[PDB]
Amino acid sequence: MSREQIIKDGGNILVTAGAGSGKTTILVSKIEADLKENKTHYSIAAVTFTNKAAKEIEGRLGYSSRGNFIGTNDGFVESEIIRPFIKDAFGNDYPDNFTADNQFASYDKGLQVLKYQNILGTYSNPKKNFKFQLALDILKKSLVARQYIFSKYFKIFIDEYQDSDKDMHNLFMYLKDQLKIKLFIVGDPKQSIYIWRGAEPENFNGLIENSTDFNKYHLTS
Amino acid sequence: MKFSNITIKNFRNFEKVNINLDNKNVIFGMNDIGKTNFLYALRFLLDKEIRKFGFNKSDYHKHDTSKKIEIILTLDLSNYEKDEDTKKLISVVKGARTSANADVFYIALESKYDDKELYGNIILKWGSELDNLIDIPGRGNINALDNVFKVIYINPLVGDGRRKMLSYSIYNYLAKKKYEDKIVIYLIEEPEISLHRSMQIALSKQLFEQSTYKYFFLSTHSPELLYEMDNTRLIRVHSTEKVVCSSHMYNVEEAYGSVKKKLNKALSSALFAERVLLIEGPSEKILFEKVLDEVEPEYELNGGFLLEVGGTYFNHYVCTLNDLGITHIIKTDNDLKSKKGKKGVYELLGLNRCLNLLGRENLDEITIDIPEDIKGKKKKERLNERKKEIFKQYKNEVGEFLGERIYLSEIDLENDLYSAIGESMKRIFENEDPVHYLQKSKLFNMVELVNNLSTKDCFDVFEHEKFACLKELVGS
Amino acid sequence: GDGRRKMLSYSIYNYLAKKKYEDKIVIYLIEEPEISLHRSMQIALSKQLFEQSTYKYFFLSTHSPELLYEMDNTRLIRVHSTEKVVCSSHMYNVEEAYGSVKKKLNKALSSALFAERVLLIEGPSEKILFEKVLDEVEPEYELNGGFLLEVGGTYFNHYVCTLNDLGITHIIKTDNDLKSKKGKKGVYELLGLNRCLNLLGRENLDEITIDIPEDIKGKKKKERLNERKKEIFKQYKNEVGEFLGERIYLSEIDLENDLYSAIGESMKRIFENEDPVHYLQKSKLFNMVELVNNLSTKDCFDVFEHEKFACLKELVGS
Repeated sequence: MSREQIIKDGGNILVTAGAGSGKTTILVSKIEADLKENKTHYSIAAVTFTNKAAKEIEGRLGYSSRGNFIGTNDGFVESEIIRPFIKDAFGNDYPDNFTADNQFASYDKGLQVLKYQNILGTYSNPKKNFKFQLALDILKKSLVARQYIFSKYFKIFIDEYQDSDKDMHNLFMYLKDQLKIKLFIVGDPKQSIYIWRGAEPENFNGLIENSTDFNKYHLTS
Repeated sequence: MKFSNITIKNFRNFEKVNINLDNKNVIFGMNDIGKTNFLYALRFLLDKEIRKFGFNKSDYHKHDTSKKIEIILTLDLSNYEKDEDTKKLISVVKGARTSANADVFYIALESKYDDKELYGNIILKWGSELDNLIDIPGRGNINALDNVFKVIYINPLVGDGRRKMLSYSIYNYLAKKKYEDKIVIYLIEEPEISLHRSMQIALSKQLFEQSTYKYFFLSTHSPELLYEMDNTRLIRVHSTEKVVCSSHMYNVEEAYGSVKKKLNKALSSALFAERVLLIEGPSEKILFEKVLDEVEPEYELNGGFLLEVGGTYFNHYVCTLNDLGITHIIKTDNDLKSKKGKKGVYELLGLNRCLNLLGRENLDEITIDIPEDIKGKKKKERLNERKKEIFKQYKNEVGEFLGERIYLSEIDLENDLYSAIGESMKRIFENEDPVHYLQKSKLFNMVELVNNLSTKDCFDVFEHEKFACLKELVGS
Repeated sequence: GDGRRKMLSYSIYNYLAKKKYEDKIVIYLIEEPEISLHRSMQIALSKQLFEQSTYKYFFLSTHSPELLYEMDNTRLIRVHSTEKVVCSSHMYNVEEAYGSVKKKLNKALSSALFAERVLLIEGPSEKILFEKVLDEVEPEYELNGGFLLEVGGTYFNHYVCTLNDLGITHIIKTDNDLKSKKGKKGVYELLGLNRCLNLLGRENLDEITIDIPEDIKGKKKKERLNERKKEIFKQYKNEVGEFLGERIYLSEIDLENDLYSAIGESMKRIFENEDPVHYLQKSKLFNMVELVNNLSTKDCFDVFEHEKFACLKELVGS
């Protein structure tokens, strides 16, 4: 079946797979194949929505001294973009300390909380994201941030793309286009029950029905 | 992308030393203690198996453990776009860089002695700004800096030259496949211990014309290893008790392309000297060797050298020697070269070669009638009179030359030698004009002359004013 | 540095083995003394070994020609580079005639002892030309055991005796020279033929006389002497054939004319508006640099493959 046409493909890929298809198995197989094939210094990043899937993938992959990021997409920005390069973009007064109750309805008040209060902000409206817009803002203001992101990873694995806001799409597409980093997207179109958290199913469907540089496969197993 | 500089303070016999670097570096000199301590400092900074231990009381300068050891290395990150080693460095460093300083990086070492525990702890830092460095993170026995650099140390100790070459080959084709994800630096210490000459030349070609040795530091006592040198830093350690170092960025110009094998062979043996006298041909070699053997037999034991320059300009040799701190003396004579094509116009070759070493360059040409009737000795004396006039005209320039240790003859060396030993030359060259006869066969007649010179003639030549370069060579 | 400690060790050896062993026969075995030694210290040790009475008996193994700068009155033993041990030995001495140039012979011959084939040349012009040509054609000739030796203004006997006795292949390239005798005018010595004959056991030859009227001078005299050289070369044809069997190559006139016979068109191109040979012979050193700076690979392969340059094929082992 098509499960052998994926491991042999290197680049941008989609996998429109429904429930019970075995997304974890194919994701782990592709990750292991990519790591075994490549002999350079580059790494991979696997971004999920829950800590359970992150821990499952971490346990399945094993142990290595190569630095790969496995975790949630909220931890990705905090660990890679915001915490290291916040002061290089805005200034030395902006703090890199935070432990995240204090949600507001504006971006400027989010910056004010992060600075004066010294705690990561939030938004009251679930249709808009503070983390993934601040991350993209930092990426466009810091040259060393973009340099590190380009020098570090050669592929990023994304799963459950249907439950993604517009800010997540913006950041991922910025990475794909402006920084020339490959993407591996897996998602079920009919699993948008998380719409109560601001999920936008239109992004995955638009990618499926309009993308020209994406290779598309479907799994019925 | 590029190594730039290194600073060492209060470490062993180093007190405060600043050395400029490149990717390929060669260190040479007569100290032989600072040369090894240089590589030890490099190993301490970049080698985890050496840094794994601490610093003793003997590692501090003057054994005064109340001072701090600092070793700091500088890199250039200008070619991030075209280099993949810059990415290897940048992927482990994240946050220690700033955008205003995106092209320079620092790696530092610091040690302070503990008198109660009798231990010297080593702590590493990097940063883009030298006034704001932070500790390199790590867990357990491992460091974040150990993920980047792979230091390969080569030493013959701790026919058989073929076994050495096999060792070099296995090194070259092992460090490639296994370390495609690291930055590899080679430290080669005296590779000529029990090595045949041709094998030394082969290793020189490997070092300077193969891509397997992008970064290395080499210590050598042999000029055969330097037959192929190009695009390298030469670091010279001065022969004193206080460590003093001079460095030069060596290159060969595209103009000096067809004679590159002669420049390298000539200059390799002069790098291991203290004073060098630059001469033209083998006649001067014969004469000065005879005179020095008669007067100063041990001139070459004390660091003297005679260098044959040939048919080129002095810039290439003088730049290197001056930058390395070696004293250079030049003896030349006033030459007129007939221009290619038009007849009757000559070039002030000697004056031009002497001027180009003073920054001032080139001079206008001259024209001499030389009617077709005259020919032979008459033409020679006509040209000699013109040379005398030219020499008298530029007296101030000649006085400027003498201040730079440049000695230009009015006509030639034969006439200067006559002005000193004319009676002896008349005796030996019976029934001829000594200068004219000596100028017929330069090589055989010079041997005839030296075979009939006594100690009195040698001391007459040595003590003359026209031969003041020989006193400079032997240090008076 | 540590070489000074080595010199101190040598001094203590010398002034300890004397007082303590005045009643014994002392033999020194010195093995590779140049391991971590500066060049000047190697020269000093050479002087100590060959000009001091403390070392009456010794055996020395070396890889360095700087230790041999002072050699005299010694056996040189050469071990051939094979699997079966083969050795050649020579009793080296320097004649009283070769007394004022002894420092040049030793320096020249020290580096040729560590070679397999040696080509003996005259001056730096041939050095420049052959270095350019070999770098173009055979870049690794010196890695395989080739050497170029500048002989200068002496005879070939001193070098050839040593090299032949040690088993090293020697090639000689020379040209027909006439040297005006000291004193009487109009008589010249067949210097090139005499130097080539002395290597065949036969020695010296009768002189010749050429009119050379006082009217002619310059290029006319040069061509008169060149015609005389051509006649001399044609006269002793059998001797030249004998020379060729000993790996001795004598030019009819000079190297400039042999180079013309090979690359005349290129020389005319480069030396525009002059006679190539006459212009090239004005300034020997600068004009050779001018020539080599404008030669291509085609010219180098033309020179290499010519019959007048068959010594270069001998040097590289064909």
